Amino acid sequence: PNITNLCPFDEVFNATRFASVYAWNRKRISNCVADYSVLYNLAPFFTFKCYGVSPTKLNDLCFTNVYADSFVIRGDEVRQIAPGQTGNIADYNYKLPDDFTGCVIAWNSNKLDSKVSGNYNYLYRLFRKSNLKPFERDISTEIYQAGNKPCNGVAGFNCYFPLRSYSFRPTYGVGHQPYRVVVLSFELLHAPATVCGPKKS
Amino acid sequence: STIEEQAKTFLDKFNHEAEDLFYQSSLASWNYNTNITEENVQNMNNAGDKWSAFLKEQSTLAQMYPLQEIQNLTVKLQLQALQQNGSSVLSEDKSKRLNTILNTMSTIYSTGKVCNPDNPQECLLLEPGLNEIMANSLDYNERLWAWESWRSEVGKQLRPLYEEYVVLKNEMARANHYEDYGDYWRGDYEVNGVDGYDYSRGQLIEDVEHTFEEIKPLYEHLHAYVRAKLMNAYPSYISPIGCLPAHLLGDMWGRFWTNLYSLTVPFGQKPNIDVTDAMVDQAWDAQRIFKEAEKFFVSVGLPNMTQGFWENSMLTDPGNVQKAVCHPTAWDLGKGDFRILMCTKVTMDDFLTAHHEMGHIQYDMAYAAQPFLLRNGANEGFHEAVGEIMSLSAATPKHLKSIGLLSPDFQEDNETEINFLLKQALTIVGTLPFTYMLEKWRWMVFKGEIPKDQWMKKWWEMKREIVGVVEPVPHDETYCDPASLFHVSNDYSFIRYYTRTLYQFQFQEALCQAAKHEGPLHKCDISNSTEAGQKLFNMLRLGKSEPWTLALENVVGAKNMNVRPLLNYFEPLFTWLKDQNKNSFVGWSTDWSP
Ligand SMILES: *[C@@H]1O[C@H](CO)[C@@H](O)[C@H](O)[C@H]1NC(C)=O
Ligand SMILES: *[C@@H]1O[C@H](CO)[C@@H](O)[C@H](O)[C@H]1NC(C)=O
Ligand SMILES: *[C@@H]1O[C@H](CO)[C@@H](O)[C@H](O)[C@H]1NC(C)=O
Ligand SMILES: *[C@@H]1O[C@H](CO)[C@@H](O)[C@H](O)[C@H]1NC(C)=O
Ligand SMILES: *[C@@H]1O[C@H](CO)[C@@H](O)[C@H](O)[C@H]1NC(C)=O
Repeated sequence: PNITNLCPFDEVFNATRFASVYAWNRKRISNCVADYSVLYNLAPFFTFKCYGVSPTKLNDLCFTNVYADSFVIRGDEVRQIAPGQTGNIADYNYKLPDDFTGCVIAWNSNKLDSKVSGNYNYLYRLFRKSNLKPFERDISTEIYQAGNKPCNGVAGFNCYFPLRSYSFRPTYGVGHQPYRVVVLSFELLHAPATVCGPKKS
Repeated sequence: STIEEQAKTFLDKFNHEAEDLFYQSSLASWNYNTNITEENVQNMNNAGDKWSAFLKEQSTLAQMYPLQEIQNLTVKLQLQALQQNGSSVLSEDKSKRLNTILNTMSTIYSTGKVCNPDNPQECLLLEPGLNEIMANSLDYNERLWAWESWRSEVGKQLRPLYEEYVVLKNEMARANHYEDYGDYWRGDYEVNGVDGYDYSRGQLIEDVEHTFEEIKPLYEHLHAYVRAKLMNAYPSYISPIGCLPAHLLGDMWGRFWTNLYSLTVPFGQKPNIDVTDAMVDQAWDAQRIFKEAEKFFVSVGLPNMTQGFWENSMLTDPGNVQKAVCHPTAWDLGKGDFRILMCTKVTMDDFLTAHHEMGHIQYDMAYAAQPFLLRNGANEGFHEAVGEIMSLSAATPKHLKSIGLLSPDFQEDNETEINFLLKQALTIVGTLPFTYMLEKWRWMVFKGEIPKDQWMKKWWEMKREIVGVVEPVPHDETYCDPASLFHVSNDYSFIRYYTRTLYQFQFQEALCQAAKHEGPLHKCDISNSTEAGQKLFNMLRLGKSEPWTLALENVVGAKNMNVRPLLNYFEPLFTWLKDQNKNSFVGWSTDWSP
């Protein structure tokens, strides 16, 4: 390692405008600076939930292939991100396999998203077919047929629009304020393996 | 699938949209209440129009799914609540006629003015001048003059107007397959679909009148005692054997009995408890009052209330730069927002009302997890009782001793118990029969089974034979005296008071018996009892997803209203009255004529 060969993977923890939940942003990391003890020392970040491997011993194992994930959700559903729970978002917006090995980070965005007029620029899918596959992205806004009946994607009755809109404001209490969430995952040993950091012998 | 999944998805979409629009309208209303401007009035009109249009469209959309083949219960309850359009069945002509007639009600009440001839240019309104000339005087001539004059020009204006109102309400009831508008009011107590918990719309009148028949002797004895006190005080005007005319009850229409407290106390030399002196000598303010209130609430077991309240609250009036109403209210906003609006003044009743409103906010916060439609109490009586439990509990001298306000030098004996129970009885048993009377009257007048041209004569007779109050002067058929109340003019349910009074005592007995605070009933403290708080919350969380009988079962174990807790609360006072007032004449004579 050197390591002043920086790569812009720390911008996902400090950005200007996060994406929606249906268009969750997927990123690849390789041959980078593998500094992760600094992330644990960042006080403003609050929710540090790891399920796959040891958090304090996350740096022990070299990360051959790293995937980063970014989006924003509502306050209540940060608990639904944990594997093994069904309902909205967890089944209609984004899925996490039970055997998934990685970590999830969440923090508050009360002062970076609020607006006196109400922010309506964040959307989420409310309707979907039987299920979304784990680690898959659905963008299309095809008119959701509901149950049965000859409602061939017209409007109004029975058939419903899948993508609904969020609403965020300053006067909301805890449980409705926006929460910015990122996910870190990794996979092993395919193409000559690239990065791992502070193996301070 | 079948229409079950259709109803589920439609209810989900409605929940989201209604939540957003309701939050918008409620936040606008709060902003107007904090600061009054004409543009805020325009915003009020816009938000109300949007909410009305959305409700109409969503109800018309929901009217498609029939209720016959639905097997769930919560979905069926939500669809039953939403499907009822309301006033949409009537044509636009009678709809706007109803809107205008309610406008006439509001104008003739809020702007209704009877002006003193002494100062025709600057005089008193219905409040507070009429109250202070009716309840703060001794001479009977001006008292009877005001009593006659208040309805001398107000009752005349509304009798044909009220006839139009009642016939239009009858048409309203007919349009929705209801026998009478009284059935429409009673429908809040109706539950179906559950075996053993079924409640019809008929049994309410029977069990309410049975409870009143049970409670009648205590009210009769208290009325006889007050009459004897009046005779021993001022016998120069009232016949020694005649009944009690209403104009001597202090209130203009005869609702409460508290303002007679100056001429009722038996223990005159004994000083009543008053913590205001120590309240001001220790520099108490609203912030500390609410701090100790939430400390008491977390002592009971309920969780501490939201932190966003503290930086989004208006407790102390910010001078006179802005003008706003400071009437104490608790506002539910949704999306984790609850607020309290009150102007803080240093008096014990303000302490009790602060506890009351904090309890109201607690009950509102309880059922946030329920869907939007089911975010309400089991009926129209749970809110007031579950708020007044803490008000009743915090008034005990033991609680004042514990909190550190009252000096422990105060001794506890039978005299203070008698005084406290006299005050509470004057508060409660003087308003129970009036509430029952008014509700029963509106019930059989909205059923339309009674004749028309001697309403006043029948009403006075059936008041005299039940409440034992005789009119001072005869009244003709053009008068509309029972319309002087605020509630009857603005179409409000008045039966919630009887239910609240019974339910609060039921709650108190069932929560002190499990609290194991042995002693008198009125010396029960809910604080420092986690089991009582858990027992309260196991029902206080439901909201209205389950029948009200199932709710009352989980905390009390009884399936209906029972007078026994109320008789237990006044047991010491009842014993005192029976032992002391045996020599005094009891009951009202049936042969008295004015
Ligand atoms: C973004 O904010 C965090 C807050 O702890 C800080 O640690 C980080 O250095 C910031 N990003 C940059 C590029 O400075
Ligand atoms: C209240 O409204 C008045 C008049 O519109 C304005 O002068 C004042 O600044 C307002 N105060 C607040 C706190 O909004
Ligand atoms: C009604 O639907 C709700 C939806 O969550 C479900 O939890 C409940 O079990 C259903 N009850 C019946 C009786 O179908
Ligand atoms: C939580 O409750 C405690 C009492 O148990 C109280 O002192 C504290 O102020 C409450 N939390 C907040 C944020 O008010
Ligand atoms: C309740 O418990 C607190 C905690 O010590 C105590 O200070 C208070 O005096 C107790 N009050 C009663 C009525 O037991």
